[PDB]
Amino acid sequence: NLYFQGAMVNLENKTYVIMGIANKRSIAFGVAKVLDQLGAKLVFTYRKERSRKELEKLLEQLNQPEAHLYQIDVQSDEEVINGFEQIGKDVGNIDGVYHSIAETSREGFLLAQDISSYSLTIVAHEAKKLMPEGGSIVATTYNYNVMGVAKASLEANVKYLALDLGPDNIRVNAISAGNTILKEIEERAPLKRNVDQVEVGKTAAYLLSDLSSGVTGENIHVDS
Amino acid sequence: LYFQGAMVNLENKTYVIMGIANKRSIAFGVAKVLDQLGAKLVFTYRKERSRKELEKLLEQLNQPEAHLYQIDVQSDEEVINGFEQIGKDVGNIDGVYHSIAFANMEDLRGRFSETSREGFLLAQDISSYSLTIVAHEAKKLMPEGGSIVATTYAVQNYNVMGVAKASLEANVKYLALDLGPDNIRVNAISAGPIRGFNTILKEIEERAPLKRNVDQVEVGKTAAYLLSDLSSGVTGENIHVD
Amino acid sequence: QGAMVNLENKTYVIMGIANKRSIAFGVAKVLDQLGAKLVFTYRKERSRKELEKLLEQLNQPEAHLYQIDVQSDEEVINGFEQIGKDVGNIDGVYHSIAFANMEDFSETSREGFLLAQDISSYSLTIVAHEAKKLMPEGGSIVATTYLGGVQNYNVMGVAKASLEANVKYLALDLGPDNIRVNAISAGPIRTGGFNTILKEIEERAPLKRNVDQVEVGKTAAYLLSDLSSGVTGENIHVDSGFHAIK
Amino acid sequence: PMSDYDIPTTENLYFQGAMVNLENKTYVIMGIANKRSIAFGVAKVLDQLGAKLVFTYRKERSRKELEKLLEQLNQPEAHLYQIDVQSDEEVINGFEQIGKDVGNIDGVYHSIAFANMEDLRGRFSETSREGFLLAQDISSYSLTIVAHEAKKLMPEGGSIVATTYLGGEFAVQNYNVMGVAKASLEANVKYLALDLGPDNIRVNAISAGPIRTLSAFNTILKEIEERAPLKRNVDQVEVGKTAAYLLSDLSSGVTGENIHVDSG
Repeated sequence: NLYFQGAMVNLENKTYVIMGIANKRSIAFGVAKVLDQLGAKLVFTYRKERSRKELEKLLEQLNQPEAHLYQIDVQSDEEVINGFEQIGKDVGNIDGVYHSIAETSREGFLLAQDISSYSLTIVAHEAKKLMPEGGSIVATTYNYNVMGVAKASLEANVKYLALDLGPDNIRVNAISAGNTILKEIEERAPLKRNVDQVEVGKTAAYLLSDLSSGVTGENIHVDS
Repeated sequence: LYFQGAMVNLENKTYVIMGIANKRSIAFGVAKVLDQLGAKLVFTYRKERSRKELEKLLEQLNQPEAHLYQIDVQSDEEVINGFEQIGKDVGNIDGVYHSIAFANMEDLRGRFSETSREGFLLAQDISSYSLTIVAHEAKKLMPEGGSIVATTYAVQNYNVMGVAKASLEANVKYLALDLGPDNIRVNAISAGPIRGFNTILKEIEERAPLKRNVDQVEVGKTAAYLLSDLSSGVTGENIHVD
Repeated sequence: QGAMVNLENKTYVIMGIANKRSIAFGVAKVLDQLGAKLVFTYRKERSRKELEKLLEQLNQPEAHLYQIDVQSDEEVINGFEQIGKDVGNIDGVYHSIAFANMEDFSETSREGFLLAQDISSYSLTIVAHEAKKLMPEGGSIVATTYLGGVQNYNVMGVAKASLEANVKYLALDLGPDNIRVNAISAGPIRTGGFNTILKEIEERAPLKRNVDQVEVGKTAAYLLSDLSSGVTGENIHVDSGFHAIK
Repeated sequence: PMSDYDIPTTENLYFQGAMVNLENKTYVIMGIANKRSIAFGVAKVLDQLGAKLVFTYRKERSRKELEKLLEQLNQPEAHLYQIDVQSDEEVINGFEQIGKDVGNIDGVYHSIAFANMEDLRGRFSETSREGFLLAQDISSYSLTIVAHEAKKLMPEGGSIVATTYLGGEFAVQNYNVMGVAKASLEANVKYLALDLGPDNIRVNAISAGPIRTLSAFNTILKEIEERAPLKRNVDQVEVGKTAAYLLSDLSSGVTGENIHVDSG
């Protein structure tokens, strides 16, 4: 009865925005390579206009007919609003967004909440508009530590964004990537980052596709 | 590691699927999904009734050779020998989808009181310990490693099954721990919620009331992700679908 | 290991009184009756006068009032320094923000998001850094959140998650200094369709009712006192068990 | 900008309020074996706060011990019942007799036992069905049977506390199965809280000991070897103090909770 083998994931006629690639070693770059091989149409954002020349180079290792590169510093509203606006005109609606997340002072603390947590709120608020039929949003992470408070804040934000956007048929999820010193020592190996990239890419493919339908508000831990 | 996508399916993989009792069984959504992805499937069952329903359900699948094994998970003998025999017939496997038919838990429940010792231990036996002994015997068939997936699925006063479930979820995380050095991932799937006139109008349209929705295919898809190499860096996790 | 357990000869700074219905006022009555010396903070002159009327129902032989806006690094540092000079070392701080002050800038706005982070979570951090200085022999810091019930985006829900994480990291940080940090999650307090969910939580919660300010005060007394000397980094739900129905 | 003025005191309180007072309360205390028992610390504490105390024991050696420890408490009346929780009839009869002797109680304190067995010596995936289910029966079901009988003595409501002490008994290769029995207990606490809430019976747990957590690893061996001095001594009193909070009106509105009592 069945004459052909089915594919678990296939992203042809799907468009995704991939944010926060800096270099060949970025976790998002491995997500790109994976989504590219699944035949997705990819759009890329970058913070500093001083690194557009690098993304262009990276995009060569990719099978992408036309290159869509946008400068968006997400700390700036106008760049996130305008940025996503352009995307809407250039490539139409999208299917999802991959977002790569980057006693102490008040400013130190609120800045980490801005950079590591609210960034997901504003991305989601603007990208919402290019997802009239539903879509999927993935966020990835890789005296006391405000970094730990910032991450806890984001995890919570994934949860509430999920309930919030659930009615719009928009799923929001997160990936957590990464004598316990032995493990930090390992993570230092080129081979190891390489392995991290493909594994997060594979897991993001699951979350960004219909393969993970019915899955929202979740935080999947990707390790080794 | 080299992804090489496009070729992303379960051709050449073999899984043991437990917990099918009929067309509506959630484990049947899993079976259909894996079947369409190219996997070879081995099925377990406790009751004859369930074996005949399986023989019928295989009609709608694309398994050349049918593989049905009677295993009552409450019997060590039947788990050990069942799995031994699976290895003889089919060789090494890639994973197990662990589940208990919804029928088993409702009949062997109206027997004991929610509060009874016997009731409590029986829920713990079938719902949690079954996974431990299943993993221990299936492990013998996954020498290069593999993937095990356990699913999670009427209260009067005391919800004894709620406790069996929590027990199972912890069982999963500790198996994940114990089995990592053997390259065997262990994960769970649960029903998801967290992890006025228009409602009435919605009901009027369905010609029916709206209740607990768990979609068999949505479970099969997540199961396939968890049983596949897609999820290579994922263990001791609990994924909520709904 | 002695007979009496009460708050005699203990001194606590209480934050978060706006009016007679503030959870913090419930805490104050409880602590007062147990014998503690209370120092009160406020920001607005409104809440300064209000505290003056409310102190007249307690048994403080003295009103200790300090103006401390938690949004100001200067006021927190100087305020706690004055307290130190006026009253000496303290045994703890009750930290909360009055529900009244939460007076509804856009839910999804960057400012909105960060103001909640600033008010609900960071205020604990700086309060703890300055109060630490008055607790050289250790002490107890309690942080309370209130389910203040909601268009689409639960921005305060994020802020709460932040506070809770903050409690735990402070408890880890301040532990060697012998200073305990804990949180209280107060259920809804009856204090018309907005809050017809006091009826939902009620009938659904295990204890089949709502809690009140005084019940929160009882748990705060426990956390501030030596009865909980081995307890830090916790989060106690004073909510008729509603938390458990998940 | 501050204020520091006098308020008249003529209408103030004349006495010292007590945070916890247990004078008209009766508690059943389970789990005392010797002077080092966590439950003996709870006893000391509840006694010093005026509670009427009843004690259950399993072994005879513990009965002798209880008679010796009672002379350190201020209980005009001794009341000792043999109750083995592994037995339905013993739990049912025991609380029956307690009811006949002292009438209604205000709560129960239950030390959670963890049985040592053969399965503790091996890997978790090798755990026998019997070993697994024994851990479940002892460490988790125990709380169900006790709540079931004790609630018969709490018509107007009460408070139930279960305590797990993570000490040397956990320094085994197969702490995993104890982990699973513990996880089962935490959930039992919550589902009992749900079940008994409508009866105004609160159910809570305390976790204590030199081991921080069993979550998912012989870091556990080091936590044991590196115990603080007098670790069980401080825990005895600090658990007792927390138990007093949970067993009394001081913790009203609080149910389904697990409070971690760790002085580190």
